[PDB]
Amino acid sequence: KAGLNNFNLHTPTRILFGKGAIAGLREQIPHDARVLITYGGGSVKKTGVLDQVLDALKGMDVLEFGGIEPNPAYETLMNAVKLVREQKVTFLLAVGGGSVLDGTKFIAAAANYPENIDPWHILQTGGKEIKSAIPMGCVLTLPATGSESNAGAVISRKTTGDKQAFHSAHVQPVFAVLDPVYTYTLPPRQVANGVVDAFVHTVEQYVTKPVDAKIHDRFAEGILLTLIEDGPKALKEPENYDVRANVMWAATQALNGLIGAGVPQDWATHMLGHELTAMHGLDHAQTLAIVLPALWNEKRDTKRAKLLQYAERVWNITEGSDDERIDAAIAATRNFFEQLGVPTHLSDYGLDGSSIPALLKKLEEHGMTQLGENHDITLDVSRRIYEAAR
Amino acid sequence: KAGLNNFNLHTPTRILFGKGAIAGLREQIPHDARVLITYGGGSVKKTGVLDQVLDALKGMDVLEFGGIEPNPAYETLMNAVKLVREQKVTFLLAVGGGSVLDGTKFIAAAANYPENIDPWHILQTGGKEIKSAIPMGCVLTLPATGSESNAGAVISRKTTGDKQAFHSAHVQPVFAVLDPVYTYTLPPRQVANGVVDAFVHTVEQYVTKPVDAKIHDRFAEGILLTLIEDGPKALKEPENYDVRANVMWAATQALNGLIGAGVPQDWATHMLGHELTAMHGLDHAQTLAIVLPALWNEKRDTKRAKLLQYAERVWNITEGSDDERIDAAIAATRNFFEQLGVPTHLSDYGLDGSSIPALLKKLEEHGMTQLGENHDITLDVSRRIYEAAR
Ligand SMILES: NC(=O)C1=CN([C@@H]2O[C@H](COP(=O)(O)OP(=O)(O)OC[C@H]3O[C@@H](n4cnc5c(N)ncnc54)[C@H](OP(=O)(O)O)[C@@H]3O)[C@@H](O)[C@H]2O)[C@@H](O)[C@@H](O)C1
Ligand SMILES: NC(=O)C1=CN([C@@H]2O[C@H](COP(=O)(O)OP(=O)(O)OC[C@H]3O[C@@H](n4cnc5c(N)ncnc54)[C@H](OP(=O)(O)O)[C@@H]3O)[C@@H](O)[C@H]2O)[C@@H](O)[C@@H](O)C1
Ligand SMILES: [Zn+2]
Repeated sequence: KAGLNNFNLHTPTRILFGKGAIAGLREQIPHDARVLITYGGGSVKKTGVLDQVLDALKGMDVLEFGGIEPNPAYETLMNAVKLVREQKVTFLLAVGGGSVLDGTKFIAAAANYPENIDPWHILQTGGKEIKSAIPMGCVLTLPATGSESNAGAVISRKTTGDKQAFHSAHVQPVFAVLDPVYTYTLPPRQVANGVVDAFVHTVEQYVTKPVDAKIHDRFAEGILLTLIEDGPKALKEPENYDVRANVMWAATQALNGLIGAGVPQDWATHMLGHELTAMHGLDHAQTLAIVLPALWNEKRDTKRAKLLQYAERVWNITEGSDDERIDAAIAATRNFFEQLGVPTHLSDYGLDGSSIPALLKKLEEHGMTQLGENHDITLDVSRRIYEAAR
Repeated sequence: KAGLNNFNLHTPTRILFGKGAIAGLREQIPHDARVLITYGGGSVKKTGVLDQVLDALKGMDVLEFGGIEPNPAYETLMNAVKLVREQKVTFLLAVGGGSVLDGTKFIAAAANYPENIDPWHILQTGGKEIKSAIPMGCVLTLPATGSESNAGAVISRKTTGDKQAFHSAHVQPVFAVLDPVYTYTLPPRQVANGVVDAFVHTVEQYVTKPVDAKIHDRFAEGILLTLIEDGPKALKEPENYDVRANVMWAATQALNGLIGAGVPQDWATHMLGHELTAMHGLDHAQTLAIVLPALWNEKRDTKRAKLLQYAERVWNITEGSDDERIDAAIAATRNFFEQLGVPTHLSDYGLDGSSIPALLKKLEEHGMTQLGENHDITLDVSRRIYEAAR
């Protein structure tokens, strides 16, 4: 096994966790700040969560911007960038799921970006030239992405069919309110999506090259084990507080930097999946459920050791040849996704694979030609993975 | 099974981890600052670490203060506090173990304390009235306490036989340099002490009362499993980087706030142990190895469920009655400490238990009369625990 690489870990986001944790929200925002509350397509109005937020900040200088959609659009967000500049917003409060949080991270950085440069430049450069951003916090209504306490975001330009990520410490939220009760109203589709996303985030940082990082491994395995136990329960028992709190906390811990610090990371499943969302409109987690089992089969030898550890530690699979244990672990993973209600073949979404050449052209356009922890997933390999996922 | 309590988790310490991670040190400290490098009895001069730190901060306005011995003494630290006030120090850099870091946390707070109040008041109030402190960073040479990325400190006043803790967010280090290579020089005694302290920190937050916090449980179990595997290897292979890296990271993750957030915590072993260090001079971890097995036997009824989970998850103990399993778990724990070279009976250290009445007087003086997660360890229970530890 290889060793940990040197790392620099900073996890500054203050977490306010639990039932009624919104009581601590007002405290976190500077009293003289001009706050823009961002939110999504309207679920927060129906549930009363937006009203709770507005009441927490009663008397403060508050504006609202609604309409940030799943796979948040540059086209949507430029409206808020204009508003933020013209109204001199000095603090952003994101209320919703990962799309709302990510859209708000983009607004935060875009507002301070050089005036004469199209802020889509952030996505073309992965956020490396971001020098500052408007501070933000969040109230998370959907556990999936860990965006509440990480420095990443995924923004789409819908006109041209691009879905790309950026990263910058400047868009790391100052705080996050995590109240499991706010997740009770999630449609099961989204509950399942969130369990899958947290699961896949974990394996992107854990089912990789073997490194003797025992805490990282145990923590990753712990998240996976918890999602397998309580994920399905969150569908059967939607208002079980303990179950929903376990899922919410698992999703946070899957991508705040801790389990990936100094260890090789894959992300190929994510990169391949992004193109499926961009071209075909599939939910982010749906694309991962399709790509992951096909990718793991294709990459079963570079990933042999960690697939075998995963098989044993997460699924209690120990018997047979390495090939048999890996087949069984992949099958168990596919079944887990399917049983959550997340199908794992392109044909389940009415896609026959004729779009694969077009997806590869988009991968190439986006510089996704040497994917994976070994930088060995070329366009011919990506073609084979997509083909296997039909 | 009970539920998670609401919590407020903030872990702001930047971690610079790995071989030669001191190359990131200079960047962290403000150029304009007047830095006081604090250190211990002299090992840092002998090894070469203090020179690496001075080399890293070459040209900057630095001062030095050595002499902070294990169980950092109020008398010594007040000499540092006077130096900090006279020289207008604006930043502290602790280079050493937990005693050095903790002593520096006290210097940081006591220096800003009201001039006409004895800053030992900090320990009388547990740090509750601390309004500010001089910012600090650290370079850790001994993994044990997790003090590098927590807001706690334990100071001794040798004059009056006191060893007491304070807590304040103001003494949380801005950064911590964690280079496993610096731990290679640790005497076996201190390697063992660190493994034990990390182990006990974890069980203080985990072997309590059953709460359905699955991530907390898996993470705590993960630290414990890792310390059992690689702790003995750190003695046998002192220069094995991967092994030393696993132990160092485990100790960090054992007390940064993560695994204890919203869950019941015990700390009774620590409170009873502090009085053994103050009275008899035992290393902190030696006092924990003595007290823990005795306390668990005494509290086997209230701790039943988590002792059984501990037994299964950490020691693979599944067969037999509940009492047989608990006995085997306690026995396994005791053996583990002993095989690290840390005896678990007072008589192993030449203490016959005649000091127990005097220990109870000190516990009473310090308000340690209703200890444990159920606040039910009274002085007569503490007597019973000490007596069983003979
Ligand atoms: N920042 C990051 O590090 C990452 C972000 N990712 C990105 O995150 C986005 C997905 O975020 P999610 O949190 O999964 O979901 P969305 O925010 O899109 O929301 C999905 C739907 O759920 C609904 N919803 C959210 N909270 C609800 C509530 N409690 N009650 C009822 N409905 C609720 C939303 O409905 P509304 O828009 O009406 O609010 C939305 O349709 C995708 O765009 C994905 O690419 C991922 O790529 C991830 O891998 C990495
Ligand atoms: N801040 C906190 O959260 C807590 C701190 N605790 C407190 O922490 C203190 C113990 O700290 P540790 O890190 O275990 O050890 P110390 O700092 O006292 O040092 C012990 C000896 O180790 C030696 N040492 C440290 N780094 C070395 C190196 N790498 N090479 C060779 N020798 C080295 C030290 O020798 P020197 O003084 O010459 O430097 C010391 O004698 C005790 O006073 C304890 O009460 C604990 O109570 C803990 O439970 C919680
Ligand atoms: Zn301790």
